[PDB]
Amino acid sequence: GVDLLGFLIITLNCNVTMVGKLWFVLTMLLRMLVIVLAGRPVYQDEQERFVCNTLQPGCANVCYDVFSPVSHLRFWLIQGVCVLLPSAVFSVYVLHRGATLAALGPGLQVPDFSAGYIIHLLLRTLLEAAFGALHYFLFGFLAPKKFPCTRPPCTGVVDCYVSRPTEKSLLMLFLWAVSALSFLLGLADLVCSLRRRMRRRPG
Amino acid sequence: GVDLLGFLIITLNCNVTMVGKLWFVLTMLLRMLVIVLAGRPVYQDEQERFVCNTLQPGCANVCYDVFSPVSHLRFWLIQGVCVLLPSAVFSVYVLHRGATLAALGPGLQVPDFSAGYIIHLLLRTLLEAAFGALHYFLFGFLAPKKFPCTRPPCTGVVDCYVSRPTEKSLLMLFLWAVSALSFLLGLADLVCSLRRRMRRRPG
Amino acid sequence: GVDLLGFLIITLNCNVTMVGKLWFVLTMLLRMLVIVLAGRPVYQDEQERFVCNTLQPGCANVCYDVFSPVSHLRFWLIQGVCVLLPSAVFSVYVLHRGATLAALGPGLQVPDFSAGYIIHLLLRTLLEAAFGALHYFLFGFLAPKKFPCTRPPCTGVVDCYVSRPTEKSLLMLFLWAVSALSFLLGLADLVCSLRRRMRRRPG
Amino acid sequence: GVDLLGFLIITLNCNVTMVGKLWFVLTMLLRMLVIVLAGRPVYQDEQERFVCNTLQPGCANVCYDVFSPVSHLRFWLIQGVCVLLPSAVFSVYVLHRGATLAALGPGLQVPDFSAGYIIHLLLRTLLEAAFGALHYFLFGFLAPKKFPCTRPPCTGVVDCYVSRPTEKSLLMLFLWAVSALSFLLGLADLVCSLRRRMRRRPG
Amino acid sequence: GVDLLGFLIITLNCNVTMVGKLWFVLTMLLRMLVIVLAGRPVYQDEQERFVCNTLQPGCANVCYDVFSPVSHLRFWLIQGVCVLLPSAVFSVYVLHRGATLAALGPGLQVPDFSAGYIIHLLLRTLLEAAFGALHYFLFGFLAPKKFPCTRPPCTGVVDCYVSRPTEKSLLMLFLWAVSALSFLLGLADLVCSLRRRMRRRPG
Amino acid sequence: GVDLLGFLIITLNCNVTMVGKLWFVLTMLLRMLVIVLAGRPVYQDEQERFVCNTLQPGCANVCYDVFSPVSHLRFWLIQGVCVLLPSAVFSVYVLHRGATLAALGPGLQVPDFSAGYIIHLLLRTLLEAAFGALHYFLFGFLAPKKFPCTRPPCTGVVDCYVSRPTEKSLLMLFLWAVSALSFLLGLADLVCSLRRRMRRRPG
Amino acid sequence: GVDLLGFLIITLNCNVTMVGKLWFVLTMLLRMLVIVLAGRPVYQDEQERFVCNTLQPGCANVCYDVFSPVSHLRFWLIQGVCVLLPSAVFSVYVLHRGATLAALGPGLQVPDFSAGYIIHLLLRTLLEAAFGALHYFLFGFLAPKKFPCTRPPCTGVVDCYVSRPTEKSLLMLFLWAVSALSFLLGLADLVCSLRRRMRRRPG
Amino acid sequence: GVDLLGFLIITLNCNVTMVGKLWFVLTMLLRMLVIVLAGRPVYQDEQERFVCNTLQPGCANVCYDVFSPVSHLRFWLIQGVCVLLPSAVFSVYVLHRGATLAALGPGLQVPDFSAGYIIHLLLRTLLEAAFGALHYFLFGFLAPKKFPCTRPPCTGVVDCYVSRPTEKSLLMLFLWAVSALSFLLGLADLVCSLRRRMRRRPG
Amino acid sequence: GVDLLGFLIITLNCNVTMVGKLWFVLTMLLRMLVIVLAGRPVYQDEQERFVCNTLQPGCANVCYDVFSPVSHLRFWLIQGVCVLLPSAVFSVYVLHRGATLAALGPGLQVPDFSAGYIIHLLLRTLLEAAFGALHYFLFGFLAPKKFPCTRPPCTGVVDCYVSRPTEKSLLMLFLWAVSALSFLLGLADLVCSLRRRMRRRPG
Amino acid sequence: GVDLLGFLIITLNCNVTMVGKLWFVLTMLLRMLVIVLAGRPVYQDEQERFVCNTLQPGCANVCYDVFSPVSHLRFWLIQGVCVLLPSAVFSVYVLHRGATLAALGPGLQVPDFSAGYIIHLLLRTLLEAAFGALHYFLFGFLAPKKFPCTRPPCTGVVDCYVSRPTEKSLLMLFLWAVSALSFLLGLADLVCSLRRRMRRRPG
Repeated sequence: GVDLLGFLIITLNCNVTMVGKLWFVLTMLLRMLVIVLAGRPVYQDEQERFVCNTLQPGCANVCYDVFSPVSHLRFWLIQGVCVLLPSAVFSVYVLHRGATLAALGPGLQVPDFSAGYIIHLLLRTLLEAAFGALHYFLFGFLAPKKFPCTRPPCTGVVDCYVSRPTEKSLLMLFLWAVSALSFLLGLADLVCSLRRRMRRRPG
Repeated sequence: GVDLLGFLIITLNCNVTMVGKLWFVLTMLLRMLVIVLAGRPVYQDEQERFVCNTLQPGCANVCYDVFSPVSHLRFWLIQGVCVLLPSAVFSVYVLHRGATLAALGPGLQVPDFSAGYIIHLLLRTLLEAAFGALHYFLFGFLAPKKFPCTRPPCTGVVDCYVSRPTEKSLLMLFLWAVSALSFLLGLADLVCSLRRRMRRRPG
Repeated sequence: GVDLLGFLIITLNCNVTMVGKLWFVLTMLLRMLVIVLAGRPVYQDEQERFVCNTLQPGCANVCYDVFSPVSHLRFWLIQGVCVLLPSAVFSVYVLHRGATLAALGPGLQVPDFSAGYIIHLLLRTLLEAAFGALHYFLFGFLAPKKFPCTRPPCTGVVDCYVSRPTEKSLLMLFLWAVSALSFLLGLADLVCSLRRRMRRRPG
Repeated sequence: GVDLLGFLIITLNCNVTMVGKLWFVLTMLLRMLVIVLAGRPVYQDEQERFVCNTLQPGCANVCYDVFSPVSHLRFWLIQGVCVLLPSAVFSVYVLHRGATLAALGPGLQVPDFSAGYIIHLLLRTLLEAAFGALHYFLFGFLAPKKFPCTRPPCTGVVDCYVSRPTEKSLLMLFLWAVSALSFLLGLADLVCSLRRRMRRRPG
Repeated sequence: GVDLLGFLIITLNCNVTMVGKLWFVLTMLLRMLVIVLAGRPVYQDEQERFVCNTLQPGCANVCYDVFSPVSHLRFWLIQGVCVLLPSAVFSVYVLHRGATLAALGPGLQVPDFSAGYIIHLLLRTLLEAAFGALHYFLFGFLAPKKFPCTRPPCTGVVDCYVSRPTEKSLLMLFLWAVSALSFLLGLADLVCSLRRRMRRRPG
Repeated sequence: GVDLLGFLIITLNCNVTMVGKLWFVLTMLLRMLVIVLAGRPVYQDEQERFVCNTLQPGCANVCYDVFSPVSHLRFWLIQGVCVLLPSAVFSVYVLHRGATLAALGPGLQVPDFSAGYIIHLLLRTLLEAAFGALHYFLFGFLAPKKFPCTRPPCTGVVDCYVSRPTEKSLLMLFLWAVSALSFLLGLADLVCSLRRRMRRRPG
Repeated sequence: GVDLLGFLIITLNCNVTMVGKLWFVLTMLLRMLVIVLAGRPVYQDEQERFVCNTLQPGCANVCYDVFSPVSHLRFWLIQGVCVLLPSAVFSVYVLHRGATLAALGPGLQVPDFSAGYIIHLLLRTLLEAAFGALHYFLFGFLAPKKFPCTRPPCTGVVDCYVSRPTEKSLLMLFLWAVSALSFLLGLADLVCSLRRRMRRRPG
Repeated sequence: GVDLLGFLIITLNCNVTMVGKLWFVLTMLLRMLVIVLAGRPVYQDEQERFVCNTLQPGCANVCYDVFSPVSHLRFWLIQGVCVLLPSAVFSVYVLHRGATLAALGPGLQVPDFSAGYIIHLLLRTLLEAAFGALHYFLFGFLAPKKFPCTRPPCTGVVDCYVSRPTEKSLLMLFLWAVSALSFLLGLADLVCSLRRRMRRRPG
Repeated sequence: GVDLLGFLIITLNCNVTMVGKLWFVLTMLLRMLVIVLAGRPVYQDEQERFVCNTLQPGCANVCYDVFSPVSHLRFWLIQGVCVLLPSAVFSVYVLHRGATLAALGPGLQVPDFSAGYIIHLLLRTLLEAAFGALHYFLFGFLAPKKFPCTRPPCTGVVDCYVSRPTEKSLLMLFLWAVSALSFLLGLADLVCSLRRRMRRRPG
Repeated sequence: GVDLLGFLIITLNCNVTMVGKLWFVLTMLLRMLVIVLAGRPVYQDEQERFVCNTLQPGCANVCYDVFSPVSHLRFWLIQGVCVLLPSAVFSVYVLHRGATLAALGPGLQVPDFSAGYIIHLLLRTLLEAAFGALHYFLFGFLAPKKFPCTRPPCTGVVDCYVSRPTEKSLLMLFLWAVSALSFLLGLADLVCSLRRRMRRRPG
């Protein structure tokens, strides 16, 4: 006889490639940790110290609301969460199918979930291009230092100053590089899994 | 002989359907995580930057206390916590009953807790309609931008400005869509479990 | 032969009743989670926006130090932590005794720690009445809206305004109801365990 | 045949006494949790609301930098983290030695790491007296309410007010009592282990 | 027959030395915990209480943006996260290779991953010297107390005061000592593993 | 022989009636003295303490410039000066003609300038009705206490408060009564001089 | 022959008694000069430095408008100007009658205007009692130091401070004494002129 | 015999024409009195209420100094004083010559100072055209309402508001009309004196 | 025959000595003119710019009221007015007696009012010593620069600064010297008039 | 017979030259009038609008007290008053001597006070050079625009701005020119009187 906690691990550590195993480590310690630990402190006083040259109440609220409809900390969070989602559905499906197969019963006999891996890789790859295009079209590459605001109740043209315009642009480049490097890790894995699956098919 | 840590998972991963396994994954990574990580920073300076057009001390406190008796961040937290509660009582009951059955002893012999799943699904479904109706009757769909306040000690009619009226209304739509999508996942599982239980009953 | 990771669970899931397993689930998802996630944001600007009608430096500090000697957020935290303490000593004792009994060796033979459960239930029950009485005698049921302060260096009688006097009183009722409901869960379990232990004793 | 996940627990739950098992439970839920959850909110506006009687820029920074060179929140953190360190080295050593002994192979045969427990107890005991003496010589027992400051660029003698001088002194007593109670738990365990080891040694 | 949850630990607990096991304990409880728990509160009001001697709006933002282009809290976080990265790739590689070796099958037969440990140690050692040199060339050893700023729109020379210049310099020394002590732990392990590998090679 | 300083006085003290002599005394000690000594102090802080409910620079100047285009202190001065002008031309003409008549030479022989007195009385009488009508149509009878102002750059409707609205209205009544009483003094003199001149004309 | 510039002086210097000549000197250098030179500077910042304990605009105006409806500087000026008026009508009547009597012609022959002096003295005496009674009933004897104000838009009871409450009360006593001393100078002259006129009348 | 206080008046009231006697009366009661009594109160807070849109000290001083180098109240004073000067030298010369002629002694014999009157009229006429041209080239006809200021230390372009821009422009027209009317009074007198002097010269 | 306007001047310019004629010229152009023209501008902002180190309303009023109960500008005015009073009573008495003596009639016959001059000189001399002693005992010789104030509602000891402490002390010396010089002018005249009157008295 | 009011003028208008009569006219209408009417308004806010770059109370008073120990308005007043003093003593002496000479009695017989005119001219000339030298050594020719101040309690070097630095320097030039022109009028009169007196002296 054999146990079952073990068999539940060989099945999971036989359908994930080494590249996909290292992608999971790289894009959760350098991507999901920097956003939480180093992103929140930087973007805490974005409105508190967004200083405008006015004294009329309500002008600084309207000017900041026009300046940044949606912050890019929230955009980073949503983009990073929605990429880890295809990797959880497949993990839950593998555990649901593998543990429901040993209950009935019959040099192991690990099932082959290789067709369900290429689809998840394709969806994950397609989910990064759209979020990269939206990121480029929404925020650009570097943060500005000044903002002209003319909305009421402000009279004339008011000038407002952005807080921390340099460090915020230094974190943008780091996150852009991390995302670009992680995008090619799923492209070097798909073109290998596809090339391997057809090879192991005599006919 | 066989172990019983594998038996304690096969029992649990035989009473939960694939739809129910997928609902658990979706409504904790896109619902319970966005509320904590992305909801708290947005609603931090709701009173600090709630600027009113007055100079008399105590008017800004009174006006804000009438503007928002209960914030919708707390409402989101309470609504999301009370939906995961029926899913924990059933999980604890399954573990209490399963491990108390192998102690006495006698191609497995997994117990069938299918009657205790429909009831938990019904309670969970009924707990969402009430919280949706209350949400619609309390906060609406979009956030306002201005507030007229006439309570004492303010003299006349004072105007106050809401902080971040646009991003707050963008997060409401995302959470509304997530809740609406999760409500139909428990409705597509109940009408399948009920239809399956009667099928597997010759008489 | 049999394992011991399994034997270490039946020993633990044979000395805890269903009511005691359900109390553990309820009073950490609705009590220890609301305090941490929904209590900290509410009580963050209690002194920052405790506005008094004065201009002399140091009057607002003195007045606030007399208004609230100890906050009830810390009271809630200490009261909730000290109730989970009797449940941890018993858990650690059960694991210490159970794993030291299978080392020597000889239809299982699970030990009976039923006498050590009633004592922990009694201590837990006695620890709630004292904290309820202290809570009633210290903070009451609802939060006030204004405070008169006459301490030096303030001249005359100064009036100060409490921040968020309505939502703070709405959370008080929720926590009071949760505590009252959890107090009767340990009373319906003790009067059942005591009545069962004497029944299973012919003589 | 037998497993070795259980064998890795008998070894660990045979070298730690009951007093040492309950010390870990007590001085982690009442010491490391109150510091994190109840200490951070109290000491968040120590400088923001350290109000001095001056209008010259830079005087309030200089006065506060002389009032508190190092805060006692960080002192509590460092003192509590350096006491849990001897308990982790011994735990890692026990697992390193135990799992390297069953690989070679030969009513169990649990190894006896009793000599490596008294040394860790002695180091832990010696690490508390020094931190208690430093705590007494640095911060005293109660928090003050006022501070006289004469450093430049302030002219004359300025008076500054401490924020929350009462609650801060109420938390000090609780933490002092917790530390004093935990110090005698390691003294009642050492004088028992030493007395037991010599007893089980005929010669 | 034998399990494989046990075989998955000896494989991991036979390729890591005692020095490497104690290094992991040391520079994660005294390095990654002090940065998070004790570093964030200190560096929270670095810009809020960076007081400059001016009244023109926008001067305090410009002066602070030149004072600190990048904070050293973020530098500490990035430096500490990039050193734990080589230790995770090796860990995941060991688990990927070990569990893929028992599936095929044939006094244990644990594989020897001793060659893949020296390279990871070398990379980890090389990653510390660069970050130490950059730390020296960027921030120095102690924090200043004043800053002269002449950038527009400020007129003349303005003087600004740094918040908490003493405690910030006390945490610098603690972290410098921790890093210096951890650097020699990987140097005492490499020159031992290298000297041992050649010894166990007759030819 | 006789002198001519004396003859220069009988000529002047024979063409002015008793009513016209008392009018000069009354409307120079109660009219031209109250305006200078009691009017200037009252109207000194009319703009300095004209408080509006706004904080935007330039709104208080614009609102005051529309509230009072021309002050009534200046109106009182101009009206009181232009009434004393007809009385000076006649006085200078009498002295020019009288001293140019005794140079050539021949119970005195005082010349009769009775025709040149009725014309000056008529002009003086006609100069009061126009200034009374203008005063009634411009300022009214009493001073207001509040002013609504909506001119730019003020946003919305602003309320401004008039300084000393009661005493300013108490001086208005005194000056109105003085002017009304002085107007009938020139009407009781003209209808007497006209009735006397025709009587002393047999033919 | 004789001149008439001289005859115009004996006529005036034979109808005014020594007491009446001295009264004009006294209550014109110590009464009409102290009011102008020493009264205006004291009452210049009566409203500018009338400090009230409020921040709402418009409260300090309405409070001062109720504190002092009419100032006593204006009252002093009006009272002092209305007493010198009876002394000017008699003076101009004497010159009008005297210069119109020498034109027609016949040890001088100065006319006797003794009957027209008693009536002017009586009117002057009667004009002082009324203004003394009004002064007593309006302003009292000493100036206050504080004022309670409850008029809207002020909230609650506000306390305001009077500027220069001591010097203003020192000038009041000086002016009261001057007026009281001047009142008895016209009473010692009337009871002498009346007693002399009847004496020089044999029949 | 005759006196000479009279002879000193016939001499003076025989060399001044009726037009010249009337000009003297008009341009000191409507010109020299309005400037002093009505011009000083208007131009008292020209700098106090010259509000600029800036917060940097020293900008409001330089902006006002550039706005008005020399005020037109001082210009009015100097222009009006320098026109009365030619009328005083001639008056002093007539008195010096007339009283030095009767000392030596011989139907009066009044001297003829007609040649010294045309020259003074010519100088007075020439002194008005230059001051009118300078007034036109310096201040214009109406007062502005706003001023743009860019001098250092002000940053950018600042806008400042003029106090009382309407009443100040109403006084300008009154003074311009008075000056224009007085200029033609000296032109209607010169062309008459010149035409009369040549007529009374047979040869 | 002779006139009596001249006779009214011989009488007055025969009872006043040359020293008494020059005293009137000196102590009216250098004493009564400097006080009015140069004293009022200096003492105009004595309270407006009496800056105290406090922020509580009402403290600066009571502190200034205690500082200067009576100003020395008013003291100078009252002291200088009360010295010119004895010189006016004698002047009015001389004109009253001289014009009443020529009416009755009989190398002139000027009356001798020499006994009424020594008495007025004695009273004037006695009126200066008292005012000098009071001036010395009240204000001293030089003005202070700082004032400590502890009256309520001020808390502690407040420091206030006097405006223009140097120029005010420069005017004090000038006025002291003028008064001291004028005091000896009336002493050099009395000891000469007394010595002359007894000489012109044979018996 | 002759009068004496006429004799009192020829005596006075025979000892004053035409140049001396013209100097009197010029240096009271262009010197004593511009100082009073045009000098007081300019120097009214010299301290109110003397803006320094500081916030510490008491620094602006100390800095202004060192900037201008004595103002030049008071210097102008004192210098102009002390020059008219020699012209009043001579005038009073001429009237004292002339009216005391006709009382005793004997083509007039006017006395010759020519020796007492040169002495007064010499004293007046000598009183101008000293005040010109002091004026040059004290204030210079033009007014500054900025002032550096380092006196305590000001910290560092403070910059202060002078109010109206341009118009104040324009009035200085006008007054300098007036004084310089008036100084040569007394020099062209003395060198003529001295040359004439010696001519009219045969021996």
